[PDB]
Amino acid sequence: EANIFCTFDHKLSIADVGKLTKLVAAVVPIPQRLHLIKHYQLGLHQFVDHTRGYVRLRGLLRNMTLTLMRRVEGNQILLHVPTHGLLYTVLNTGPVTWEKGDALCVLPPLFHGPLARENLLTLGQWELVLPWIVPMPLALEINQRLLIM
Amino acid sequence: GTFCNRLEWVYFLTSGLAAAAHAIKFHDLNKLTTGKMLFHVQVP
Amino acid sequence: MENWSALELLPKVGIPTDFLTHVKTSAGEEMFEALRIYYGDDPERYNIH
Amino acid sequence: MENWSALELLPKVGIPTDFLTHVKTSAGEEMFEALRIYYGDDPERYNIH
Amino acid sequence: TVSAPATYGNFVLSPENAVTAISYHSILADFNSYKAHLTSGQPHLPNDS
Amino acid sequence: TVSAPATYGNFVLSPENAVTAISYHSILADFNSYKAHLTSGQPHLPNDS
Amino acid sequence: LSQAGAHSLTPLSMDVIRLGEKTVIMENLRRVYKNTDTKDPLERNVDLT
Repeated sequence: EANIFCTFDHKLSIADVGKLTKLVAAVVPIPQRLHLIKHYQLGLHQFVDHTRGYVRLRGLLRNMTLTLMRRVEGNQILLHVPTHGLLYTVLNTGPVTWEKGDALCVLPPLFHGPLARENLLTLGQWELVLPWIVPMPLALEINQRLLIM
Repeated sequence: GTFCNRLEWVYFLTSGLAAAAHAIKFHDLNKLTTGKMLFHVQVP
Repeated sequence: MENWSALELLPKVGIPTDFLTHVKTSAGEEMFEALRIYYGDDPERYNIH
Repeated sequence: MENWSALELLPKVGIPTDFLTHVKTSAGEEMFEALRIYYGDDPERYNIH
Repeated sequence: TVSAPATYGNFVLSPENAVTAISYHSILADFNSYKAHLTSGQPHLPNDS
Repeated sequence: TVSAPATYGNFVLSPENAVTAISYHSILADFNSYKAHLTSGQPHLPNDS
Repeated sequence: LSQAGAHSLTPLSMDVIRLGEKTVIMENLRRVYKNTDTKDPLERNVDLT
């Protein structure tokens, strides 16, 4: 129902669990809203496709469910969907400043320009890509700008 | 009628399947990531 | 990478740390080589592998 | 990527081994992972950092 | 009727195991036996953990 | 007339440090005091290594 | 030749079979070619035409 258990087909070393343990209270997208889920559909890596359309990723992401990352313990993830209304905490890696008063939206991430391409999780070919959490005026600005485009 | 009172219990070590096992109780699996055993062998 | 859980958990040595500038002024102006600042109560020290 | 110096240097408990097939076949066909199959004697276990 | 192990294998970490666990994120079981056999020079343990 | 140290202060490796040196490629200075102060629950060492 | 050597004797266990008052030691040589490199010469490749 609420607490959603994910797994891993591959083992995590100390480096992998170390970079996972700094991802607590990060929002990840889940497409299914089911309980015993698997890590390949976790995140946007199954849905990311360059030269396919940013607006497609945008529509599927705003159609996707959202959940919060807390308490890995070794081959376990414990995703927890946030309930509607109650206060939660978030931790964003998207290089955009925030504000105590504004609102947020969730957008597929852009490249900032340094081009790091390392979101601190990779399992073989599979990688983790995190959706950018963007303050509301920048969100409607990029929406209207792609609409003018 | 009466309750289903005829329930019984089973243990691990009473079963012979523990002959395939080496049961070890250790209270920190949640703080454990992997468990490795590494073997060295010279050949004749 | 330096595991700051090892600093947050091991018993340390009591020192009257005295330097002339402010702590944050020495921090953000990068007098040192590696920092680790959390403004709340970071629970990253509590999980051990 | 395991510390093979820690295998060769530390005291090791002896066993009567039993591989089902020949052990070099098991190494060349990957029954396990991270198989250090150096021939002769590699002195790289000696230097300690 | 055969014999059977009456209880589980109660296995616990040493204090220096805990210090290595918090420091370098690793556990080497029966640390004192490793240290004593290393200082003595006997390269074969009686048993493992 | 000032009182200076007559010789260099010697630093010695503990036998517990040797296993961390071989296995984990690291040295924690004065390992046994860290282990004892961790086991006793005392949070501050009375002196530095 | 029989005068030369073969002084003392020691007992050891093996297995024998009796065939027409002739006792003959049965033997297998798996332990000499267990994890070795050379092929066992009792394993043979015969060829018909």
